[PDB]
Amino acid sequence: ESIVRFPNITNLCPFGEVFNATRFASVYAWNRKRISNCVADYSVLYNSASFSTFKCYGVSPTKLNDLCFTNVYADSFVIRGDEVRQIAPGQTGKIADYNYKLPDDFTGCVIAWNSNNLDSKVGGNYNYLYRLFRKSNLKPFERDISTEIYQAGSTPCNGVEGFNCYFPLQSYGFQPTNGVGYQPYRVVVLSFELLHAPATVCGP
Amino acid sequence: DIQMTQSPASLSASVGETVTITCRASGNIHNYLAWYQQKQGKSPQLLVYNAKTLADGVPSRFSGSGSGTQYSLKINSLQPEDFGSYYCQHFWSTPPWTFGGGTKLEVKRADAAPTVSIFPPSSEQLTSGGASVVCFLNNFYPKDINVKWKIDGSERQNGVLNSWTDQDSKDSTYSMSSTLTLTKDEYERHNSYTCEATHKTSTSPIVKSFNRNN
Amino acid sequence: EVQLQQSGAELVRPGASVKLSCTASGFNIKDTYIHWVKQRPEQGLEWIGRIDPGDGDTEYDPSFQGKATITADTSSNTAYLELSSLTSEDTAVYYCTRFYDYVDYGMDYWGQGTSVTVSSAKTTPPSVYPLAPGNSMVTLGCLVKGYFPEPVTVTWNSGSLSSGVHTFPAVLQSDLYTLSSSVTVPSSTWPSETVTCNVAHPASSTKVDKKIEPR
Ligand SMILES: *[C@@H]1O[C@H](CO)[C@@H](O[C@@H]2O[C@H](CO)[C@@H](O)[C@H](O)[C@H]2NC(C)=O)[C@H](O)[C@H]1NC(C)=O
Ligand SMILES: *[C@@H]1O[C@H](CO)[C@@H](O)[C@H](O)[C@H]1NC(C)=O
Repeated sequence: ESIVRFPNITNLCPFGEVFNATRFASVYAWNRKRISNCVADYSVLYNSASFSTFKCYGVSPTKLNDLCFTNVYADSFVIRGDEVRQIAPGQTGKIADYNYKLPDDFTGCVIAWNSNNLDSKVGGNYNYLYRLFRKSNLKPFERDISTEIYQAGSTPCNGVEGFNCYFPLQSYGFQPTNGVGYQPYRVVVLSFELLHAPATVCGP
Repeated sequence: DIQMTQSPASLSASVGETVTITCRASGNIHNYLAWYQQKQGKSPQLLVYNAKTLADGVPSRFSGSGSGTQYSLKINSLQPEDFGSYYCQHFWSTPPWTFGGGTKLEVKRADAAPTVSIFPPSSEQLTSGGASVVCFLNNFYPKDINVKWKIDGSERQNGVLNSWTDQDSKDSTYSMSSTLTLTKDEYERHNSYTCEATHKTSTSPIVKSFNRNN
Repeated sequence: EVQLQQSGAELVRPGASVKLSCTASGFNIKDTYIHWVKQRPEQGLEWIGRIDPGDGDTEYDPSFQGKATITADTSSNTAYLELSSLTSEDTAVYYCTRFYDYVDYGMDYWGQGTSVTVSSAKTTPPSVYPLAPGNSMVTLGCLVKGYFPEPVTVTWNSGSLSSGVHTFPAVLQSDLYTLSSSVTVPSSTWPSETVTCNVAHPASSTKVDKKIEPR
């Protein structure tokens, strides 16, 4: 049968809504989108050539176009280029420790591209922030959005910035003449979930 | 969508005892389940997430378990701060993020018979044209209790309102008031007013009366 | 610390609308989703809906679509719940909470709640009547009849008598509230010493002291 009046709505996954979004999140307040009930054609991504990083963990590109998953989650944010290496299982650094932490047993892909043309400004882009101070490291996929003043000394802060009392987020301040490692990179992390449940995300 | 139900609706247990309460989902929620505690008059607080992981700042005497559609919250060695209401909530697939109906955990103690007191209308109320007869049934346990009003020996059901207290924070008993509201004219047409309380502690009612003629 | 500070109690007439607020501190609401939850008296929790203050997007439980409108003001870090065409079924405590749907472990931070009461009754002060008896401790009481809205508070001897006090929850009788309070004291205390119930009904600016005198 061919029904046009009420068609089959299950089509290719809307990766464009994630990868080509105009607004991207700060890494401390990283964005998550749930992908479900669609066909995941990953070859639009695989052979795109526009990416600086395309690293897969526990899964292989070109094989992604096969097999099913329960759901896919897509996390997205901006970091500097020299921090992309921290978006990997088992890494350390300000980003992995205080902002976005992958689990050791991660199954998924980490994709990044240089966004200097969109995300830097002559006077500095102050919209993208990262967490610089935290009392302990994040657990995997933990997301800390606190703005509480960090007590860096023996004197209490009572909610006011001052000596040894720091606002915990700092701006990257991207400017277009930065060296490549200090330029902004947009990052998408695709995590593949497999439960004993109906699969809703399948390849073609 | 997923519907959530809890059992039991209410449970009484002694301090130091261990209890288990249950949450059932209408479909498989794959451990995407949270439990909350709510004390009277306060907001809920998160206790357990992912069915079995304790939230920060929760004592280890709480434990969550289960799978599929059936989940349990166990409390080992109950402490006084644990009495209150408990709710489950699922986070499977998409909203609504529905809650169960709740389970109220109350304190179990030794049975106690009510102390019964009856009060005639005040002269001030009678001067205004009304007449409320009040009976207090104080400091009893368990909470189930029956009160019967008799006027000149005949049972009276109309015009009676009852109110129970929450469990007393000191002795864990309940109390109840029962009020018979009449007009002054109706009150003055009868002589003897009686309240009779029947409670599991005895097959015989506890009876208190007065006579308007003194 | 994280705090969600909600607006105060509302008493409104059927058919009216009300707009409740929740002001967050310790985080920016644009960085998460703000949810609202309803709890009717002696009833369970019901999820109403949520907003994403970063782009305005909302989701509602179908039963609250139209009744409830959630908005946010990121500049003042405040989320709002507007309830329209109110009826008695809307009388409830409403809570705001934070929850980033597919990341957070559960609803970790909640406001204190806002009580909404929908009624066509008029503010009415109570009548206060003494309950004196017509072997053992003596039980006395006070009958607080015919008031609206809730609450009333009752103390005994301005708090000097605190033990042996029971104040019963209000019940509706002829579309007004009535409650009573009892105090139990030694027979050597009353009537040798004065015992007075102190009743306050702040909605009507009423304060009444009633001495319990023997019959
Ligand atoms: C609508 O189209 C989708 C995609 O073709 C169908 O879902 C797939 O169904 C085949 C079997 O026919 C499975 O092998 C795939 O794994 C499914 N993929 C996904 C992502 O579900 C779906 O059955 C079609 N619906 C109707 C009513 O024909
Ligand atoms: C993003 O947009 C470019 C064109 O601007 C397009 O070539 C590419 O396929 C898009 N990516 C996705 C995932 O849709």
